[PDB]
Amino acid sequence: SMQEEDTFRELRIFLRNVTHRLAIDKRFRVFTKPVDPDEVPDYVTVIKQPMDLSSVISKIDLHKYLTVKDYLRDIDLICSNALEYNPDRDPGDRLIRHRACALRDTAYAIIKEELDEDFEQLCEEIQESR
Ligand SMILES: Cc1ccc(NC(=O)CN2C(=O)NC(C)(C)C2=O)cc1S(=O)(=O)N1CCCCCC1
Repeated sequence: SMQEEDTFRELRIFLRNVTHRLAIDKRFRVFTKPVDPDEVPDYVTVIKQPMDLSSVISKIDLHKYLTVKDYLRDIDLICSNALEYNPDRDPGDRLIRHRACALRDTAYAIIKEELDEDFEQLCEEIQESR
């Protein structure tokens, strides 16, 4: 229905706004673009599902997220990919992990404050009905 189309359009507007706020935070610059293979050739071999905030924007626009839970799975993937690829004790790796954990915690904290639980529940029920 048009009511259901209006629900998913509101979801995409909400998700673009959250993603924009993460993408403009200087701490998260490293997560804004896919890994350049000419800089990091072994990335695509080690990380089986690359994810970055530009890819999340592309996926919103392709109507790939029908719930905030599905969006948060891709934020969680950005974080787990960073922890997996940069596991060492050296400060370079520790800084990336701290930023990855901050990106995840920030996304979760925005959604906790700004997502209506009944809006998420409606999305989940339209999703389950398809
Ligand atoms: C999880 C994750 C998502 C996206 C990126 N993207 C980049 O690193 C992009 N990029 C380049 O390819 N070159 C420069 C350094 C110019 C740049 O900004 C990276 C990650 S990551 O955290 O897994 N990670 C970044 C730390 C260093 C190793 C590469 C992968």
